Amino acid sequence: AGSHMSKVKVAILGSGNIGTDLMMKLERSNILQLTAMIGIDPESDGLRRAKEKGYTVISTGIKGFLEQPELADIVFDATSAKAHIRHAKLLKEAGKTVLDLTPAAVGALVVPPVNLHKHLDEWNVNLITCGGQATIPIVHAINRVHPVGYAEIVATIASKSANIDEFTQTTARGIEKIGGAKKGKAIIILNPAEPPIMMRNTVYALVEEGKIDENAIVQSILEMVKTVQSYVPGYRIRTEPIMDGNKITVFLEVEGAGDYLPKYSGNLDIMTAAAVKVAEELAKHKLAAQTA
Repeated sequence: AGSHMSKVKVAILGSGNIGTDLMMKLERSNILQLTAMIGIDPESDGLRRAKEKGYTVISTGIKGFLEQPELADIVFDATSAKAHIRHAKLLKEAGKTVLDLTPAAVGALVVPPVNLHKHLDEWNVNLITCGGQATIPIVHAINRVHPVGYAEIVATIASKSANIDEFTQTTARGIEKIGGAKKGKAIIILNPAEPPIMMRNTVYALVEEGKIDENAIVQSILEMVKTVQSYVPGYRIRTEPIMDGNKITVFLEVEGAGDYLPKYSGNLDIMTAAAVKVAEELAKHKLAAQTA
């Protein structure tokens, strides 16, 4: 105790691997204060972990949290898309802000260095997909220098991390709407190689008409890579951006932080890292607005 900088209280709905990984990351936040983990099974292994770490645990689900709504202003939903529909309805009615880490995609799709600044007041934000969080920054880095007519991303993840079809479509539509590409295509590839590989992504972009300012595009991409690295330290470009005519190719690799998820699960880790980053920017916005 004493005097302190203001923080926003947050709670994690879900007690599985994603929820536990979020909890590890939230401990390092200086603007978010994690207070509680919410599950449905009092014997949950993730609730035990959270109890041990000093947090409030709730094993009576969303209703149990809504009985103690002062625990949190921002809730991370790390359960499932089917469960998120009711969670979203009830959390919005209780005036809480929610970060959806599921594919339910009820709220606004956000990538923090691209379009978060237009969504600081949303009730519900969704983090799209791992491939989206990894590559939409790059598509945008290019599109804001020179309009992109077509972008294809190829996400290769370790096998140990209609699923494929639905995720490629949401990624591809995210590449268009948030990345800015007129047409987008997404490929997800699962690689069984042992030891497990770090997640890799390839971004192909075809830019539209006009003279190409190569230095400007490359500096925009390198700047984006640094910006993402600030909340995903293992996010890196593998070689320089390749130019051939109006075609630009960027090679990425995404090593996970290894907080609770393994380092080779960078596709899952980027989701919790991007969620924490989004919640921090929402938190700073909320703190600046209050009593007003």
